[PDB]
Amino acid sequence: LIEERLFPPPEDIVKNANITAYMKSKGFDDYEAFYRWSLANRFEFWNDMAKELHWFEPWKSTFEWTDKPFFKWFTDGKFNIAYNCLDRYMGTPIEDKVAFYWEGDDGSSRAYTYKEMYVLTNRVAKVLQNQGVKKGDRVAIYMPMIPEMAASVLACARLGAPHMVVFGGFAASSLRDRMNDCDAKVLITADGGYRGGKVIELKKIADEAVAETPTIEKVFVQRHTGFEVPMAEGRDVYLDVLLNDIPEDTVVPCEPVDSEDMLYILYTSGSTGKPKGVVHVHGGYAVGCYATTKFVFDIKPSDVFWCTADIGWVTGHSYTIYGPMMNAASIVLFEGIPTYPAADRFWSIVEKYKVNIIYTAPTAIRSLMRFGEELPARHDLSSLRILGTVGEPINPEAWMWYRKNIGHNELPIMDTWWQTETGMILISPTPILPLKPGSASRPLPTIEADVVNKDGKPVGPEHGGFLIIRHPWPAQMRTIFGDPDRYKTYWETIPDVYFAGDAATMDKMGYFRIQGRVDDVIKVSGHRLGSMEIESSLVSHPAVAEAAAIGKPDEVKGEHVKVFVILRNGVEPTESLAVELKRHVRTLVGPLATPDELEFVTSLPKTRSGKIMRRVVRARELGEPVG
Amino acid sequence: LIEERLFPPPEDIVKNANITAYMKSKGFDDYEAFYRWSLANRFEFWNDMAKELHWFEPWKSTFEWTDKPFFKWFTDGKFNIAYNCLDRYMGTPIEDKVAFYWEGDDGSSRAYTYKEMYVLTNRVAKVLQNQGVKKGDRVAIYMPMIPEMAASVLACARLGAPHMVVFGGFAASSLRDRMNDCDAKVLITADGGYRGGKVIELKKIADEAVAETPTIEKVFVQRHTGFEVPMAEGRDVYLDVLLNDIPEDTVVPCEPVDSEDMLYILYTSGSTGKPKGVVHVHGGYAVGCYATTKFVFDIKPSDVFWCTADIGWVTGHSYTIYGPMMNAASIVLFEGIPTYPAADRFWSIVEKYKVNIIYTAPTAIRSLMRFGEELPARHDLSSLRILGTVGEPINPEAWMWYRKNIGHNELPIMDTWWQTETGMILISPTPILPLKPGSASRPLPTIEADVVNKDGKPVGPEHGGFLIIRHPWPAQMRTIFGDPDRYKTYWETIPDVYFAGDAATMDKMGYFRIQGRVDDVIKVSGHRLGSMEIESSLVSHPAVAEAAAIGKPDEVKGEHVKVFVILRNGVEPTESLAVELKRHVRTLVGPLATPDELEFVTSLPKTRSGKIMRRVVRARELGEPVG
Amino acid sequence: LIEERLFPPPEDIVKNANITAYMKSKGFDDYEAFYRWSLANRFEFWNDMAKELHWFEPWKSTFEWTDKPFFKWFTDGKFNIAYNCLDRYMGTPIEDKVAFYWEGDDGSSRAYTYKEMYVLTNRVAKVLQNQGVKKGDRVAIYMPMIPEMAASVLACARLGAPHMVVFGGFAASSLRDRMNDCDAKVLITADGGYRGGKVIELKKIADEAVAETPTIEKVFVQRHTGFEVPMAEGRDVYLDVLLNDIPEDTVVPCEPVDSEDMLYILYTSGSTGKPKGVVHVHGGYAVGCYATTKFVFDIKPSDVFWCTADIGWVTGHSYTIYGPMMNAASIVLFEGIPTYPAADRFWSIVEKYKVNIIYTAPTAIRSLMRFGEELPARHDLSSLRILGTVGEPINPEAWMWYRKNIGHNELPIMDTWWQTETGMILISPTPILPLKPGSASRPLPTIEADVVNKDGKPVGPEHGGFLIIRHPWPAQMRTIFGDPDRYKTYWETIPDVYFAGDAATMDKMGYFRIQGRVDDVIKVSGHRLGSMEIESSLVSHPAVAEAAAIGKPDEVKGEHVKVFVILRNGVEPTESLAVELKRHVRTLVGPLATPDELEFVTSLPKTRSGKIMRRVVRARELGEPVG
Ligand SMILES: CC(=O)OP(=O)(O)OC[C@H]1O[C@@H](n2cnc3c(N)ncnc32)[C@H](O)[C@@H]1O
Ligand SMILES: CC(=O)OP(=O)(O)OC[C@H]1O[C@@H](n2cnc3c(N)ncnc32)[C@H](O)[C@@H]1O
Ligand SMILES: CC(=O)OP(=O)(O)OC[C@H]1O[C@@H](n2cnc3c(N)ncnc32)[C@H](O)[C@@H]1O
Ligand SMILES: [Mg+2]
Ligand SMILES: [Mg+2]
Ligand SMILES: [Mg+2]
Repeated sequence: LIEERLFPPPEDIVKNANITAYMKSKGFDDYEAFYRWSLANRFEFWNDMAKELHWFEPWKSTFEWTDKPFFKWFTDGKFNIAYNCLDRYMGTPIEDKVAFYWEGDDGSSRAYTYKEMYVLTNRVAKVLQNQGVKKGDRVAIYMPMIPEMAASVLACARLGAPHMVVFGGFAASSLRDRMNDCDAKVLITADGGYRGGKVIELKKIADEAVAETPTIEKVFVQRHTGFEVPMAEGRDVYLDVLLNDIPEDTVVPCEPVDSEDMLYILYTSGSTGKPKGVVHVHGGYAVGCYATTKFVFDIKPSDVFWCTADIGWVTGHSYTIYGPMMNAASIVLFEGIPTYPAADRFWSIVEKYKVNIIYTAPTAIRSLMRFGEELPARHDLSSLRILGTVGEPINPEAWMWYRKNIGHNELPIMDTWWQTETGMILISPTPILPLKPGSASRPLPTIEADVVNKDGKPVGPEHGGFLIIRHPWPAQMRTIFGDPDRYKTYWETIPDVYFAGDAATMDKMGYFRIQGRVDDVIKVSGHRLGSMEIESSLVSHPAVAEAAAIGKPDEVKGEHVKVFVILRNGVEPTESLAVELKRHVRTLVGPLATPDELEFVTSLPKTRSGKIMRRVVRARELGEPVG
Repeated sequence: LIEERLFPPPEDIVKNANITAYMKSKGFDDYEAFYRWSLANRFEFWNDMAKELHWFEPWKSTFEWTDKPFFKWFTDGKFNIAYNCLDRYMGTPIEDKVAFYWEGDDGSSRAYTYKEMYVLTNRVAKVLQNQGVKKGDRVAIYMPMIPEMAASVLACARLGAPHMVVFGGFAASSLRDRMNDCDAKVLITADGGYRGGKVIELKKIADEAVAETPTIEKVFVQRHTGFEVPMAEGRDVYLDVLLNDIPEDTVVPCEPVDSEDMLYILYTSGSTGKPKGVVHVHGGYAVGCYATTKFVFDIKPSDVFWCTADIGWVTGHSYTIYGPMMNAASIVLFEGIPTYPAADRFWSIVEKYKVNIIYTAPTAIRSLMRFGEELPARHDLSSLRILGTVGEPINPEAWMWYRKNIGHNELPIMDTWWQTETGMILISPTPILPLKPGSASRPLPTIEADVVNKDGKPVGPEHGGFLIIRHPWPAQMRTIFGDPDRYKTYWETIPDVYFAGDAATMDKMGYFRIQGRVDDVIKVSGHRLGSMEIESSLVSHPAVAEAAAIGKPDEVKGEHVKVFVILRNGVEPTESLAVELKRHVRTLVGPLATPDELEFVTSLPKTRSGKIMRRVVRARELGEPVG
Repeated sequence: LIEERLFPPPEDIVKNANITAYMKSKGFDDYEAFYRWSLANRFEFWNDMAKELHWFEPWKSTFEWTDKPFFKWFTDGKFNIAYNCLDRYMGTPIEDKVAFYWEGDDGSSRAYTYKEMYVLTNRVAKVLQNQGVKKGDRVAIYMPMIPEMAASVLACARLGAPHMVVFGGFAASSLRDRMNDCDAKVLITADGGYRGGKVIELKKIADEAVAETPTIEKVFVQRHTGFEVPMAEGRDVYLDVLLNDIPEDTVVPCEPVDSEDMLYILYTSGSTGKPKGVVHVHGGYAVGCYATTKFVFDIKPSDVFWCTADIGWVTGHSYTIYGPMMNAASIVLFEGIPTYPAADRFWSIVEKYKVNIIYTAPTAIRSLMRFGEELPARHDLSSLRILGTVGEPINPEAWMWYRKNIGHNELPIMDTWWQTETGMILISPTPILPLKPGSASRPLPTIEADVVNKDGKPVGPEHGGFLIIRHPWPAQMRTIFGDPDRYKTYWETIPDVYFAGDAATMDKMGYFRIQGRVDDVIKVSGHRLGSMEIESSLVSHPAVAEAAAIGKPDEVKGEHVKVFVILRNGVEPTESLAVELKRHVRTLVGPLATPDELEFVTSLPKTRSGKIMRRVVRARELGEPVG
């Protein structure tokens, strides 16, 4: 019933939207006709978008294959994404506009204008530059959500040194593996972070990792908690001590890099035992994050924007830092969690900063639904004009709860589908589309999405199949670091199209619904995990011979992990062992990837080539639906 | 599941039914074949029915168009419906049969034979006649459900003076508007009525209305409560004081009117800000109410019949007064409500009068379901042989509750579909049809119902569409008073067919299901309201600039009204204001039309011609289903 | 959702299964292809199976019609089923293997090897032989589930004297009617049995029955309770007193009977007022019970097998005694009920005997589900490797409960469809088939099952129809005792096929689902009852003129019986009368057939030939689904 209902947009949004203005300028009033034009005229569209940014040197060609399926956008353009986030606003009124509204776990707070971020980034860039960081060097970042995280990312960008951010919830093995895969040369971290009134010991974990990372030449430490932490002479140095000798008027000019020079690497979990470094580049990634931010979230000059995702994930890269800053938004940056000091924290933040756009995750919404409708009703949320969700299916009851309690039964919900590999939102409503609960809606301009069978034939309306995209888009990953074969499988699993690894349906009006992954990827509480990487993290333990990890449905977390463990012969299979195996995973990989359930078995299903048939494991537990 | 089950009729009803006997006399045993004959031979059918009543002069032609789409039945026949309800039973045994079993709110009671109603109607007709009432004059009636209401209606009928009954739950503006639209010359009312042990102040409300009704020359007041009420010298006079000088043997002969002379006007809420006076005429209306009563409720000489509807609505006109009296039934007339003194009141009444047929509303059933299965089980209900429901969809759980607790899992439920405009039941079971929960079943004889799209093409089994009727029937309204353009839209929205304004489905066996109105009509607790009339009743208030009224689903009431109100700039939008706006509506229009929910907004959706797009308002709140 | 899920078999069962080995030996690895071969080569299949047993003389022809639709299998073969259950294991290691693990109601217990059962059966055969029992004589058996029941059955078999077992829950009229229909010559019974710590007075009931059974020449009484019971001189004699004079080395050789000589009669309830004696014969019945037991339950040398059914029903004949003993299994025999002394009794038994295969009824599972997941978790059930259910639909929630709590989310559930008339399982999983909850899966080898309309046309995937079998199978009944016309209706209701009297569906993969009986059969708590036999048991009472019995859905019992009773005129219809009528049924027929609900009516629906239209009775109560 409820999923098949259409909700028309509120008053005043359609006539005023950014998408409407761009549509008009090309002669359209209807999204469907404009969309069809966008397929036939994709270069014109992306040229128009690219022209709204600053280029050091113009491009020759919008798009081209290099060695299919590798490609490029804005060939020979010289660019720096950091110039479009900072420098180009200097000497204009935007310099005094707030860029980041920082909000600490404990309720402390501080606002940073574009000018202040410009100055702070310049000075951090100088510190990195004096240590020997230069274009092409990888800079690892393991930080809590504080202004110096944002400044470190943009400082790397202005130097042309690709950043490699590791989410602060990962433990030492996870951190070590990511820095060794990409050969990071320096690490930027903090003494610690706060989550729910407790200290997270980032520096201690960083030590455990850096001891087994031979390329790390220096560790820079933000003094955030102020606790006494160990500091190796020579290697480890406090940022504030170095910044003391860097004047307030210091300028490091942006490095004019090629549009195809690396911006960052972000490790994502996949179908192998090792995470894959997705590589994004300055030019096309900037243009895509810019355009999607502008049209989906309808950014205007007076908007305060808040995306609740951590910067350690793609959503925080694209839609907390780069896309919003390129639209000159005022951006909320929050260090803490939804439930501390109490479960109305998000609604305090919205009221305090008069947030206009909130982009959050269903995991947060399902969490807060448990605490009742009274909590958000205690705050003034009338500043909100657009809501958004990302990362997983939002079930209809949560969508209704969101729209009712946070949106006063009026506000649109932008349910955005995309992935780390895609760089930008690809399938999503805009403010002009009528909404269906649980649907990501129609593709964005130029995005040629479809649902096909294993051979590439359209399955037609209302049938399930594989979600594919038929033509590159500017923000797509350009390679997987050190592993181009892994990149090619994305375009060569189904001939000539990009394979998302998601099941989907398209209904009679063209609205897409994403069912979930067709491979070994498991989403727990919003976080992407790989079955085979979890298995590895258990097989490392002396007690364990083999392991199979599956996802099981969970009301709060979406999925939880269960692992079937074969122990070495003779090992007594106890509750104490289960606790110990969970600790092993929690202290090496991190809490986010700790199994909730473990079961000890004496055999597992295997193909003849020795691989674990995970589908059979899951089917034995849960059954397999026919088709 | 449950809605798709077929329940065969009980023991002994099929062989004994009135419909079976009429079928046999034309050579049929199967309803489906008889029905098809009834379509090809509709004039024969209606002639047969008309011949069972008394005519002063016979008709020339069964049916004819005058100026299509106006038409007539029994042309040039001279008739009086009151003669078939009263006079023709005098000098026969039916004169001493009970006609009305009156039951007061407080449990007092009195039985009136056909002879006693004959005498009482004659005497009230004389009072009206001495005041100057004559054929064609409109007589307003605002009364509680007491015997003098029935006698006033039939007295008007015998004089040929169309009656205009205003339901006693309406307040002064509603009463004033109805009397001014039709230029009523006298008003018949009461000092007050009782509902749930409380006095309803009818005379006080009548004063407020009559002060702004310039055509009212006289107000006749029944002394029902006996409370001291104001009485303007000259205008207002007590009925009992006038009847004191009217002897017991007084006779006013029936006026032999044309079959097409006005019988009554009944204001119904529609798609405009003003209610519409549906005009019914003596001859075809009598014949239709007669035949439907006979076949659907299977009236026999020993039956006590009870329809729980108020006479202020069409159901009380057709199926409390005229149809039952023309079948010579003994009829229950109840002043009160289902829950006073306790929620077993209806079942006390059934047991007390050994009711054989009960025709009630789903609103009553849903109300009583709340109080448990114990209440009806405390009474002997074994006198019942037929149950009936009208006015709204009965959901399957309520149908089961009805059939189980009131019908001992045996009795048929006649789920009758019709409307004020149709005069008589059109789609309904008879005792010979197997029943489906929530289905109005097959059309009655001669009724050519179908489900079509906007152009008039059949949609075929199992698909939703517009319910239409293809050929007039005798009891249909002949016009809308003072507004023939409004009448014509009924036949010219879809070419050449009558458009009900209801959505419906027809299943594989021909059984119809009515989903609900496709226009701006809202049913609250059984009562028909118009969105645009509710809006008017708010816009009259100084605080309010504009309003949009929508229906929302409600478990007890079926729908409830919510109104979106735009206030004049500067008006503080408070809870006190909401209470005050509800009072404004309650004290002018009446409780039945008071909004349950009010929300203050600053804008509403409009077409370019300035009209309120109510569908968009509702869709924003509830969503719109696709199709 | 849940019913459409496929659950693949666990680890190690497919490669080791008996069915896999037989398949391989004919050149197959896939069940579907093997199944098709089994249809084209049914005689080869059944010859292969028959060769695994001992024959005194070989057969000439696998199958032939005699007078279609009567037929025979293994024509002219000389055989004795008891030789394949006992004698042929003597002088081999199987002689010292446990045959029966007997477990008393009170927790007492005793194990009997194949040798001990051989000796005990021989000695009981001698007692029967000395009394004058010989080939063709009918021996009635009314016993509790004790070792002497098993020995009495096999002793009859070795003498060639057909047994007629009457379930110990039946009362005297039921017992008398079964013995008079087949002219039983002796009765074997007990002083009493125990159920839930209470004595069931079998001997007292046997007296009431034998007084009206003129052919009974002798009653043999097992001393089980040891209570003082009446003993008529001449007729009634204690078994233990006779066995005292029968030496331990006594041998009665098996009678080499024709493959088509009667093995037993088992009365089953049908569509007439009298139960029907289904006749099974030694040869084909042995071969079918042998093969189905081997392949469905995958019996191996180390298996302990437990079927919870009473031997008084077909499931206990085929799958407690004959099929298991012919596979040389160790078999659990339990006297008691699931809930005494507590509702973990079944799980105590599994743990105590390390049961490997459990074959039980949904009635037991639905019963135990009421007591929570804690009870089975208190016992070690890890010995189980196969679960099974029979006799009625198992709803998905019960299937899940079974698989989760008893099967640790791994074990296959063999949902077996068959009937008394079929002798053996016909539609069922084997260990190699992926399972669907609530589905009986695919037909077993050579069984040509299909779903057809009333004329015999296939209805095709996903449509409901009549379940039929197209070609005989070895264990099918050969006749109905004294009533060959009743047998012929099974093959002549739908031309040329066997009509099961069940509705069914076949899905896209060929998996069958059995909805239920299309006739007047009612299953209550696993027990097959006939509407018309229940009616008879009420009409016998002086108060009652007529009766109609229907089945109504019941959460615990599956169905319960409600009876509509017409009383003689003048009889006061009271609660005391209802109690008395239930007692009448309980004390003559038995508790298993006592109505839960009785309603007194004054008329019932009848055809013109005077028969009760039960479908109309049920439809009036519950509705009839359309189709
Ligand atoms: C941005 C992000 O989440 O990136 P990433 O961590 O790489 O995960 C990507 C996978 O997330 C799932 N997913 C993302 N957005 C979704 C949405 N709106 N509706 C349903 N499923 C959604 C799919 O399964 C994707 O393939
Ligand atoms: C007699 C009366 O109610 O007249 P009225 O007040 O004019 O209302 C008429 C409207 O009522 C609804 N309606 C009436 N009977 C119904 C029924 N049996 N099943 C479902 N809906 C039913 C439809 O929506 C009609 O068009
Ligand atoms: C063995 C036995 O029960 O014999 P019997 O007492 O003669 O009853 C036979 C009737 O039982 C029902 N039935 C048996 N097994 C079933 C199963 N697995 N699924 C669904 N219904 C099943 C059908 O209705 C049969 O026709
Ligand atoms: Mg290991
Ligand atoms: Mg106003
Ligand atoms: Mg009798």
